[PDB]
Order: sequence, then C-alpha cells, then structure tokens
Amino acid sequence: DVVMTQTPSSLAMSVGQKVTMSCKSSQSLLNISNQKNYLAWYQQKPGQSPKLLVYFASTRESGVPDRFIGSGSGTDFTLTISSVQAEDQADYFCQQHYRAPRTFGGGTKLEIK
Amino acid sequence: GQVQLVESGPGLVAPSQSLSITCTVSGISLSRYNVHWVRQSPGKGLEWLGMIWGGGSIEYNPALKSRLSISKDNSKSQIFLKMNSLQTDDSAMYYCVSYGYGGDRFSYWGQGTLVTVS
Repeated sequence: DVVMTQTPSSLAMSVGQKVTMSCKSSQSLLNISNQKNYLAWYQQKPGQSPKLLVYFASTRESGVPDRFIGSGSGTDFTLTISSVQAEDQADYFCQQHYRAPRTFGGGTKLEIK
Repeated sequence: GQVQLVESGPGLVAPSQSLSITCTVSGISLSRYNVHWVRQSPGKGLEWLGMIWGGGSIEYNPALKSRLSISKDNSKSQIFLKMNSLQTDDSAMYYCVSYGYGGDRFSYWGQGTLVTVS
C-alpha cells in the first residue's frame, strides 16, 4: 500500500533553468537503524529502459551528472536539475525500496523547449 | 559496457496459458547482487513484480503472488519469472534489474522484453 505520488504529472521548462519535481510516499521510507531513506530516482528517454539517477535519496549513480540532485527525507522527496539541458527531456519516476511491494511513482513528464 | 542483463520471452502468447521469461546476466556474480522483476505498460505504468536476493530469499508482489514464481541459477547466471493465468491485461515490457556494489554501477537495468498476450 505504500503509495508513491509524483508531481507535477508534466511540466514545460526551458534550457538552462532549475527544474524541480517532487515525489511523496504515504509512509516514511527512512530506516530508523541506518538513517538512510530508501528512495530512488530514474530517467527514461524514448524507447529506452529507465536508468537510475539517484538512490538513498541523494546518492548519484555513476555517470550521472552533478546537475541532478536528490534531496528530502521521510515522506517528501525532490529531484532537482540545477541547469537543464535539452537532452534532459524525459520521464522521471521515483520508486520506494523500503517495503515490499517496491512501488513506483506515476512519473513526471519533463518537456524541454 | 561489460555487464548485461538480457531478458528473453515468448513475444506473443495466448491467454490463460503460462508466461516464462529468462533474465540472462553477464559480468557479475549473482550471489553478490539482487535481481528484481518489473514490468511497464502505457496503461498500468511501472509495476514491481518480485525479486530474489543474492542469498536465495524471494519476495513477490502480494497481488500477483499467487500466479507468480521467481527462481535462479547462480551457475548459469540466470533468473526466472513464471506467471500463470495470463489475461490480456498482463501485456507489458518486462525487465529484470539488479542491484549490488563492486561494479562500475550499483544498478543494471536490462533491455526489456515485450510480452503481448493476445
């Protein structure tokens, strides 16, 4: 039942702007034990599988540029893109890895002009 | 490149017939990595199906749990998904995804495999 809700469902930004997209869980995803928030972010471009961008809420994956920055904790998280570049136009989902079933957010569709 | 997860399925399949998919892994050790099964469709979006931990443990999605089966073969570096009572609803792009440390990445998301239950 851990309900993952992303926002907005879609936005139109322009090259060079800070992009902010939110992701929220119905329950806290923080493991009171290691103090890590079990939440990951993904990017999916046309006809390609999704790729991981950030895990444990802020840990970037390899090759992921410094412009993508995950933040937040508990039940409210955020993926920020410091300065967007055209290549960034894609779908961004979040998935909670705290409890099984590891549900996904509904996605936010980023359109870059 | 070096590490790849290639899933292979039937493509088109008749309903209430059983699905079978195989995730073939390369470049990493299955004991040291966790493999999940997930599917994606335009209608249903992304859905987590289950996973088998490096050390045997298998978890399923509480819904599909009754029609699901996940297993593996560390010697062949393969993971298996067997879903029963197919319904035209189960059509999706199926994927295996692994997590673990020690590689040039923490995660490796497979190619996907289209299953068209028709």
